[PDB]
Amino acid sequence: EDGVEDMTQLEDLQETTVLANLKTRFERNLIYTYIGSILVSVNPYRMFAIYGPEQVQQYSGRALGENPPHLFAIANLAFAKMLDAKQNQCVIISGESGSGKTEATKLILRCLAAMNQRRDVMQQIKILEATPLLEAFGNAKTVRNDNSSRFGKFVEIFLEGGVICGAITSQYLLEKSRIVFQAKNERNYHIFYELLAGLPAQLRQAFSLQEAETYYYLNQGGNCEIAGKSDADDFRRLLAAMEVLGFTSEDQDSIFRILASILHLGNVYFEKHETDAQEVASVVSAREIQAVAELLQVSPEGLQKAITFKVTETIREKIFTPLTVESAVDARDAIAKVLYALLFGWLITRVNALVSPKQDTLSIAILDIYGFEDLSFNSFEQLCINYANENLQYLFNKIVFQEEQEEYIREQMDWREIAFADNQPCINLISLKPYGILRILDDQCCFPQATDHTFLQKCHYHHGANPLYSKPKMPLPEFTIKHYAGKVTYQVHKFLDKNHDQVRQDVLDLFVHSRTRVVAHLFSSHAAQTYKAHTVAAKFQQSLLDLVEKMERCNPLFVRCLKPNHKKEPGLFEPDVMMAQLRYSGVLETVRIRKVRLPFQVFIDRYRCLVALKLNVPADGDMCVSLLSRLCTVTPDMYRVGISKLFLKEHLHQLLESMRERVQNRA
Amino acid sequence: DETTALVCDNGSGLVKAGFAGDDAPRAVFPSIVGRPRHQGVMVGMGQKDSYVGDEAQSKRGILTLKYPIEHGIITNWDDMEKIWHHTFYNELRVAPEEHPTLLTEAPLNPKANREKMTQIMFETFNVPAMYVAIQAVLSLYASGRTTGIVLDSGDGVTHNVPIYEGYALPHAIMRLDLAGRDLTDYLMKILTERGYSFVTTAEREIVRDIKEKLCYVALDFENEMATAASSSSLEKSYELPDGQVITIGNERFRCPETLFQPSFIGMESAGIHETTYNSIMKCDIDIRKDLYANNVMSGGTTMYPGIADRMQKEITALAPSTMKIKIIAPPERKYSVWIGGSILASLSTFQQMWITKQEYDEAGPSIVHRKCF
Amino acid sequence: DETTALVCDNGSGLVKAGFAGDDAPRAVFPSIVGRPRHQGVMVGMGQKDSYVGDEAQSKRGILTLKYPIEHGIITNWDDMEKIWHHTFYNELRVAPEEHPTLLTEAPLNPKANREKMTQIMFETFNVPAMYVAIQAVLSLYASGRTTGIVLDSGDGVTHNVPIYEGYALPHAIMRLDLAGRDLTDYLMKILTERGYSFVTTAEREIVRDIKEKLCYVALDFENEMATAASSSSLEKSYELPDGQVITIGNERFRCPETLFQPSFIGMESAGIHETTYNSIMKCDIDIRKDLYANNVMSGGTTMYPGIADRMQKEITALAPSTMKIKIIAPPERKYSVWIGGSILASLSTFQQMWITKQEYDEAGPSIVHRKCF
Amino acid sequence: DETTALVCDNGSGLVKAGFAGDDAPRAVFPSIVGRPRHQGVMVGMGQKDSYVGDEAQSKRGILTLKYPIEHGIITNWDDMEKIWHHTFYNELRVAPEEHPTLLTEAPLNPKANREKMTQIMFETFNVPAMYVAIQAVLSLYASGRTTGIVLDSGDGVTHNVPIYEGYALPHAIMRLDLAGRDLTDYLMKILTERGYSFVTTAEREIVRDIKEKLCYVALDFENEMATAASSSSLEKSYELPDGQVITIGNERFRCPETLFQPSFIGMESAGIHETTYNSIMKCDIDIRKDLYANNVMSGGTTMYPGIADRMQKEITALAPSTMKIKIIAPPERKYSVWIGGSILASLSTFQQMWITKQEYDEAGPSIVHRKCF
Ligand SMILES: Nc1ncnc2c1ncn2[C@@H]1O[C@H](COP(=O)(O)OP(=O)(O)O)[C@@H](O)[C@H]1O
Ligand SMILES: Nc1ncnc2c1ncn2[C@@H]1O[C@H](COP(=O)(O)OP(=O)(O)O)[C@@H](O)[C@H]1O
Ligand SMILES: Nc1ncnc2c1ncn2[C@@H]1O[C@H](COP(=O)(O)OP(=O)(O)O)[C@@H](O)[C@H]1O
Ligand SMILES: Nc1ncnc2c1ncn2[C@@H]1O[C@H](COP(=O)(O)OP(=O)(O)O)[C@@H](O)[C@H]1O
Ligand SMILES: [Mg+2]
Ligand SMILES: [Mg+2]
Ligand SMILES: [Mg+2]
Ligand SMILES: [Mg+2]
Repeated sequence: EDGVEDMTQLEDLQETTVLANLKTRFERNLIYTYIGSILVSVNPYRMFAIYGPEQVQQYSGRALGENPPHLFAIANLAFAKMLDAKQNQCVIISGESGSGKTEATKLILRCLAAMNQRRDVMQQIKILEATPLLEAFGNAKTVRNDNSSRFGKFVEIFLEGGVICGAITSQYLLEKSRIVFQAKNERNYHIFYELLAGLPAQLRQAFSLQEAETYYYLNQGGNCEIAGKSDADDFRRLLAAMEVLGFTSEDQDSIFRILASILHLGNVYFEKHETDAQEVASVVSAREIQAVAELLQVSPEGLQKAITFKVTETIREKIFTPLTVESAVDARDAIAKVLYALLFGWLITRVNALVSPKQDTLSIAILDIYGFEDLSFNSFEQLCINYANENLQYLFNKIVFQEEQEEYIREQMDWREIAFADNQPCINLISLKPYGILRILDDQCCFPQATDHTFLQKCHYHHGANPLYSKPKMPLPEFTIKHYAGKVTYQVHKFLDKNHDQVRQDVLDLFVHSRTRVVAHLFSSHAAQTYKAHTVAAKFQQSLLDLVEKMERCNPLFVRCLKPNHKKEPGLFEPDVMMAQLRYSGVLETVRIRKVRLPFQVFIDRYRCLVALKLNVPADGDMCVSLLSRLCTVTPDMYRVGISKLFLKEHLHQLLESMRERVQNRA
Repeated sequence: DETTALVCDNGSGLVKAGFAGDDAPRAVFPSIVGRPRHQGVMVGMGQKDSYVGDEAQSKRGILTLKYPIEHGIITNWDDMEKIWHHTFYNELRVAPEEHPTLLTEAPLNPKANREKMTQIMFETFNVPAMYVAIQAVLSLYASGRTTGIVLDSGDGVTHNVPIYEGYALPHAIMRLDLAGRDLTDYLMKILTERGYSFVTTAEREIVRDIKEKLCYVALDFENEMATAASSSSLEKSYELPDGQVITIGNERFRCPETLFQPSFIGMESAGIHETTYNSIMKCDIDIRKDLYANNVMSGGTTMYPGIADRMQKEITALAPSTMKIKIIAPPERKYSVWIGGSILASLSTFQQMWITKQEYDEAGPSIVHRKCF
Repeated sequence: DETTALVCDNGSGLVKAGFAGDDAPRAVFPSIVGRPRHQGVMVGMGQKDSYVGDEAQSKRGILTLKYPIEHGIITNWDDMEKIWHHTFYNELRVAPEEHPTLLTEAPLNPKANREKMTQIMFETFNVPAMYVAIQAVLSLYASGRTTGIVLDSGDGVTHNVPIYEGYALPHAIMRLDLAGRDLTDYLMKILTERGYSFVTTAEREIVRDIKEKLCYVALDFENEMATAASSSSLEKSYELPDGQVITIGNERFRCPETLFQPSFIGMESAGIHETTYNSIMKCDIDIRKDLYANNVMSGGTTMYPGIADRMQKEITALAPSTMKIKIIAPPERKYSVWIGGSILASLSTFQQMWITKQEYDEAGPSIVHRKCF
Repeated sequence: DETTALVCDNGSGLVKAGFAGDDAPRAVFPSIVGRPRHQGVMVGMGQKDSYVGDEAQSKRGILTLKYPIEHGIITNWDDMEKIWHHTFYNELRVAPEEHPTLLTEAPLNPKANREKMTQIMFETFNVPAMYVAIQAVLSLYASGRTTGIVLDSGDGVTHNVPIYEGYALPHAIMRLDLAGRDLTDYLMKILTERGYSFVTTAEREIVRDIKEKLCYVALDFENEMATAASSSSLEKSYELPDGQVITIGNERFRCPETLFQPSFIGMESAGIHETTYNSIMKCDIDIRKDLYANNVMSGGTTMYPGIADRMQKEITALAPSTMKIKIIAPPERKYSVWIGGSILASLSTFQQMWITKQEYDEAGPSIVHRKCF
């Protein structure tokens, strides 16, 4: 009931006032708030079957000024804008893990499918079935959530003359460092544990997978049973959906073979064994690599020479080089990461090809993206996540400033001259070409005799004078970057081991000549589709640039999601949690965009006791401010007299408050 | 605008080039300019009057082989310009006006060499930026180290450069003019003891191939001479390009020993082990410990089987008996300098140390003496 | 609000710091500021342009060692500020704005030294309170006594301070500029007699290590010189950081004898025994008895084996034959001053003798001359 | 029985000898021992297996030049014995067993050097008496003075000795190992910038001749570098012994500047002006006045045209602005030490300060440490 749909019209905009408004609306069983172009949603933990097909006709765009703020208004807004400006656009779903982003995606897909009276006839267009599968491949347990999206899910819904066509799904910002490394009290991607829990016996005797609790890629977390809510029934339903997608049993068997090969590669160790003139490397147990070779249809000596020797090959000769232990570990980790990424790309490509729509058609975008993260201790993954969220916050700030400018021009022409300060310096501090932090890290990757301390010292030197950078006082292995959401302190512990994604051409050549068809096809396709680099940060930056280009091809308009207390309590929340989520989402920056402005008729009406203020003013353009300005010697802080009088400044507001408080001391 | 910078290790006898960021040179061919000498009789086949390295390798029998680079210094400038033009256009098929280029050089080379190199690579090919780096620092870059003495021994020069934690000691740099080409000439002069005569340039390169495929360095010289002239166990046979079989005895290992005994050619200098020890003893004591512990190799002419063991034995005999000598002999002694140059040119912090065209145009060619080393 | 006050004995050659109430200094490292001198060739390793004491100890071979404190007085203020900042942040990891600090000083040092020390430690580090205490009174505090003459002989100064029951005699304080650093320089100059040449700063510190590990003081000089140049029993060998073995003969004990015979360096002053006797004979007779009976030592340069016996013999030869001379040589001659400072700073009755920030701000830096000593 | 005592100034690179009482050395020749290295083919001309200084100068092309004296200390004793025998018999034609001999030495040389010198000159040549005198006191004798600092800079050592009215100050004697031979080596290393290569010993001596005939010291370094690399006015040409003409530019004056800037060779020491000023500031104030007023020079390597003016400018910049600096540069900087030795050996009051054969036989060689200096 308590609407306050547009908080721009209030006397002043503060985070406390916004929090109070959201609390009041949540107590009114209202979730969505229509802040002009932007929308805000809160996870209610409450099953709301809002209406049904009637809501499209009830919450259409014809009465946006009177219609309640709802998520489904954007469904009609998209069509209304594309039928007028003749330009497709994109919609992003952003928010921290567990904020109902998947629920919002399902709701918007249902609304778009239900608006054309055709989905009942062509429900065979098999669109959303694989969402749990991509979830099991792309989600993992975090210290704050048991279901966290760790990849930039992208679903493209295609349209042609009002007819809903097929869809194309893609991944953008998957973190490859999770497969080999994982922090404490967290674990790897859910599907490894699902496979190990739902493993049938025939795979137990055939594939040596009796060490499900002692794999190095999995035991790193220290406790894999915290996710005990998941079980082998998830594996059974995953297999049911997998068969539904038209995959033969051979494809599933090959996928399990690759996953078992990755898990076995996780359990490979090296020894600092003596050699001709140095001590380089030696494989401890050959039975494990032999078993890897048996189930991968590839020579075992190939793997030995690809993870132990470095190949420098020219036209007239090919020279083998012994490798150090750290280099061998990096090569093994790169092999595992590239195998996992190729599996994900293959599955996404097949899913897209099954329901591939027509080409050269219209398209609406849905983007599932990360949330701003600030843990007790932060690592490389958090830095990449923060960089991506910084780019998206830059886009959001651009949108907000565009809305402010168009409103100002709609009022009077001459306020387009108002400026705006963006977060470009932070983006340059992170990844500017000459001396960016990620560029310094990339240089340190290949630099001889490098360690974490040297990288930290170089970062401290090159960014001492940067206002956003913050050198710690004590000699601590940390640094602090001033994001838009506040100060974040990272730890430089183990960055150099999270970037050595070097895959020499000999490994790809070995995997092309594999006897199995799927692996050979995947590596051949990877070599055919392939300028690039050889670090996790560089690939992340390339994918982020591709995503930014795709977004700027269309018009960005999206929605933010917030979360109440994480103890799954419906209808109860902490205001501090609201403040934290509001800071992390980035909607607080709108207050900074406001930099204030109030109507002058409101000042005439409710200030009737200001020096016996005359209320008989029927004109908003009448001279009332300069009259008080020169008679009361009010400093002329105002730049120019407006018509609507939207020239109010905070210093003038403070002066008015001071005058109000001093005049009231009559008796 | 991503543009990979070319790395062109134009050594004294072989040109090794490629893009930065690779793991091996894209193109390897001898730095030879060939010109026909006989008279052409067939009308039409008298137009190709200059063959660059590999083509001149294929047609040795009807033309003369001239090396533009003699003992490090660039003698014939037109031939070197032809080689650069070939390796830019006909070999990599990459326009040089869109890519920065990196070049290597001996430590104690003349200055007019650098000035003319910069002038040619800025005026002719119009390269946006270029840089000249000493070969030893690139060898250390490629070895993944920061301390130790680099013994870079190409076929035109053999020089030592002591480096400790990135700070070079320029007063301990020693350079010898004894290199692989002089070994080839000694092999030509020492093969006449068995009756084989090699006089022309093609026969000189046949002798070079013999040296590459048969020569080795022994641990002890007197013992191996006695063994050679006490049996036929060390004799090996080689087949000339006309099916004529030659046999080599004690000449197999007496060719590369002149590196340790340069009195065979008559030079007054000392062997490479002695120069390395003297270069160490020109450094500070705290420097001397790590220089002892971290000897490294590079260059083609250090690929003889048994070089590392003998030079280790000689350094250990020279150095005090309580120190540990460990000589690094990676299997990429050839084109280790190129691997180091590729690593160096791929660094994003290196972008500010180029020589931009505006800098050269405003301050002249002398800045190559200021921004290098 | 319990806040332990820091005790920072910034001596002339070594910085010994820690918290009050401990029994040994938490951090001990030389007070050296090192700066590289050669040219950097590796791109990236050219940023650390100043190494504080221990880091500069580790990298002697590529940088120059400069001592900010020369003969007690602070010469280079920026280097000393760097050393203080290092020992506060990178060594103890304790913010200096939350802990009071105690500093030591030679007795007869200039006054601008104290004024600038207070100004730096109040304006830069914003210490809540600081105090400057003479080293001899702290040595007496650490020795658990209240009478006797302190012979504090660091590596920058050697001074005597007679105290009787807590009442100092400021007209009997004698100070000599002959200390350990001059002994090290004499050892450098006297080692050339055998052919060993030490010129650089790193070689000077190698000589310092030799002095610490081999030198001793003999009871009789002529007898020991005859013994040394009559046999090889006193010869000892030392190993330089490159495995080179050196042999030392009569130079072993002729280095620390200049303390008793300062004419070797050419100084006109007298030995430490003579200065102690003259300082006693500047005091009252009733004072003189207890000053005779309670000689005490401190400072590093009094750790030579045999110093106590010889100085006892010399004082007994100087003093009247009926008095008892007893020289206290505790095994903590090094950092006895720090132990005394820690005892003094932990007293609850000392809380009122600090120099609070309000006092310095209202009366200026001159109060350091009023509240000290 | 009138017997003139021989004066044999056996310096580090040249031997200057003669009789006492003359005004110039009778014999001057380099101290080089040459040995052939090639193989003799003519039967009969294979007997002269060692050429002393001047003969080895005449036949540089077929033999190796070795200096027995390296940086002051006598390295090879047999070669030095050969040089002494030559300069006694084949050069002066005077039996050494009938004439006393006087020898010179660096100040801070080792002691075994003196002991072996006395042993050789008493046992081999059977000289009736000999004496070893420091070179600086002889330079002061020859200059006709009794006060001032002697800057004796040969080709093996450069040392300062402050003397005031005949009383030496042995604690202010400073010695540097930077001398003329290191200047020659720097010239060899700096001539490669123009392409001239000098590696052998004969080429090293050709470079030495170039240094003697062309090098000079400028007043200002930056101005002269700009002038050199702004015109061709400073370029001079030299003719090698085969008619090949070489041209020298800014290398003309950048060779002898390392005396004032010894960082070019990498030494951590300071220039000769700085060492002279520091040696003065190690002396007493009343001494300091006359040391300022009476600087004197000697040694060959101080004959560069313009050395006096620059060192005067540098001392004046270092010394207080009110004092008068007057540097004595007599035109006999070469063999001034010999003139002083001849004056000293001709005094009749010197007859009692020899080292007689009976004294050496009864007390052993150690008396050379007692009767000298
Ligand atoms: N607006 C909403 N209305 C009703 N239920 C919701 C809403 N948003 C989230 N939920 C419920 O909250 C639960 C938590 O899901 P969540 O962990 O947020 O999934 P994801 O993290 O993939 O978005 C979901 O099962 C969903 O049914
Ligand atoms: N395997 C080998 N064994 C012996 N000598 C070799 C070998 N390979 C190359 N060389 C010698 O190295 C010389 C040059 O090799 P390299 O150092 O690669 O080129 P550059 O000297 O131009 O850097 C050739 O003259 C050749 O004689
Ligand atoms: N065991 C030892 N034997 C001889 N001399 C020593 C010994 N330990 C230290 N020294 C000398 O004492 C000098 C300084 O020691 P110390 O008094 O502890 O520092 P400070 O002089 O700064 O108070 C050093 O220069 C060193 O030469
Ligand atoms: N006219 C000159 N100009 C420059 N240098 C000279 C000149 N004459 C001699 N020298 C240098 O002085 C060095 C030795 O000269 P001198 O002092 O006479 O002999 P010694 O050093 O043995 O006493 C030689 O190495 C030579 O380079
Ligand atoms: Mg999700
Ligand atoms: Mg090479
Ligand atoms: Mg002390
Ligand atoms: Mg001389």
